[PDB]
Amino acid sequence: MKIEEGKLVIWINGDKGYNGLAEVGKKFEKDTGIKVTVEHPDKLEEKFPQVAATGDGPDIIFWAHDRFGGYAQSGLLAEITPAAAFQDKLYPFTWDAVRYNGKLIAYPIAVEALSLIYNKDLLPNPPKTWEEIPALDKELKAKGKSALMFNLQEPYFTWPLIAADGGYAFKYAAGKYDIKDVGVDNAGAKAGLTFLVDLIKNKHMNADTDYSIAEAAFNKGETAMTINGPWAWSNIDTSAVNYGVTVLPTFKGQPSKPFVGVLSAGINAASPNKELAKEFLENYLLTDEGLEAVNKDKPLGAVALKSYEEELAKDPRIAATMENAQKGEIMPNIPQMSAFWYAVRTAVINAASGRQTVDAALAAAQTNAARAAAMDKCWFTLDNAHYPPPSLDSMRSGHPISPASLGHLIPSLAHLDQIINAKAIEPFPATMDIHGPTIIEDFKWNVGLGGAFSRSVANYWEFDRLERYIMQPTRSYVQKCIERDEVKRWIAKNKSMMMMGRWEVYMITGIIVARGGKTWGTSQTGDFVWAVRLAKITKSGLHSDWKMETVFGKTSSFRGQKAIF
Ligand SMILES: OC[C@H]1O[C@H](O[C@H]2[C@H](O)[C@@H](O)[C@@H](O)O[C@@H]2CO)[C@H](O)[C@@H](O)[C@@H]1O
Repeated sequence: MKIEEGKLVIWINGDKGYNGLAEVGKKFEKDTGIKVTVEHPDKLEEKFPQVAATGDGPDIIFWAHDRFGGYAQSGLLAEITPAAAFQDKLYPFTWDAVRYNGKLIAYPIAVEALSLIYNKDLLPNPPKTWEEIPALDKELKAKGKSALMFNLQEPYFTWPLIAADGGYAFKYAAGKYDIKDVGVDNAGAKAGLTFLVDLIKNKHMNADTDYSIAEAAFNKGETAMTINGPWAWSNIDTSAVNYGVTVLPTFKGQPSKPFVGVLSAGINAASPNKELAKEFLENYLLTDEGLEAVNKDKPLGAVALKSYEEELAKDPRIAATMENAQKGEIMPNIPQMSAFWYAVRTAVINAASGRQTVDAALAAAQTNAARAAAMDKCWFTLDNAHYPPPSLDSMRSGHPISPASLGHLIPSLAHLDQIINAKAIEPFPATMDIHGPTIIEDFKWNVGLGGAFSRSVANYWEFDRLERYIMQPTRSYVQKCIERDEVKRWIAKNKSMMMMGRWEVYMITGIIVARGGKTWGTSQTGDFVWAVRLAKITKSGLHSDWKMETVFGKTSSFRGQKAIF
């Protein structure tokens, strides 16, 4: 489904209640006429940043909150603006889970955590410790069953055992997550992963077990236990298994520490239906009846809406979910969490199969997570210049004064003195929002932009803040830009035959303003555009429609500047 004004496209993982969500979308369509298309594509948490950059993703994306901070860093999420009356309807804990740089960047839906699900008929008294599971599996293999089966392919399900005796992702200190203090290869994490590998080495579990294998085995009554969240309860209801939901087993006397996720709905920063999305999420989904329809499809856990949460609070399965959640930790939403998960996923798979030892798997995972890096760089400093920032009022004016303002078309970064569309910027359509000012760095005079800024600005200490203004050009907006007389005449100045039917232009699609308040004076202490983001618009020939992409890494020219961040 293609995103378009007048419709809503929603992405939600295939294990959630997407049919119940679609029913809420049908009611929204009945009242308003706005069609709501719900989809559950594979690997949506990885597809979203790619398709959202191209402006061809969903209007609303559902996922656990850990991914949304990385989306917010890239500016892919619209800041949600709920009234105080609506914020009072949701628990403050859930609002805190969807906060990035102080701003709310998603609507919290429900708190979810892993629990131990056991067959009350096969196992009337579940084991309280991980250590007693081998002996239990031996007795259950004698009766034609197995003790425990759960998804060994995703680190989300193995992590509670890994973190039980001291494993952790990123240490929280000084009010921040220290991305250089990873606890993936410490003694606690080694003991946890070793116990898991020993369970496989002793044939108590198979390292190839995934989500489908474990769900089918438990719902058929072939294994006495599994580990899963509330979304899986309804499938067990359909089966003939009298099941229970209780605490995860302890390890070395310590409780298993599941990573607590908060299912959240973010709004695409490039969506042209932000008001429709806000209306659907606030007035239809985040209601007793919208959440009821979703929860009846696939249970959500402890929902964020206080009214429906109080209604479901008597459910003992929710109480077990809350107990495991209290014994665990909330997931960080820092952008490095994606690298953390990939590293731990590789480590568990390589240790469970025997490809690597536990020490070698976790050591490589520690390095890859702390070396998250790979932050594809698209920001170029404006060297040998001090361009004052454009006022937010003038950015939509069609003729901003500063050369470094959004919408300006330049031959190259080295030719910011040659604005092609100077004072003739094609009007931004009402769908193209300018996202900003976004505080990306609070200066208080390694990690952060302080090093790049201090190395680039002689009077760096005289500025306290960096503010980002981002826009995303649409195909139709660029088509109107390249059809204006200023661009047509600039293209027509070509004299070469090798460039006939060929062109390239750069559009300023992002600015980062330094806010304050060799010998330099008062002019250098004033605000200025420190960095810019560019989109390269190119037509390669007659039979090729023009393409556009954000300039990453470096620019292609003589003295091609390198992207600092
Ligand atoms: O396994 C790594 C994975 O863990 C979490 O994803 C969970 C998700 O939160 C649950 O709702 C459920 O769908 O299981 C998933 C694991 O398969 C993280 O949210 C995710 O970012 C991470 O990749």
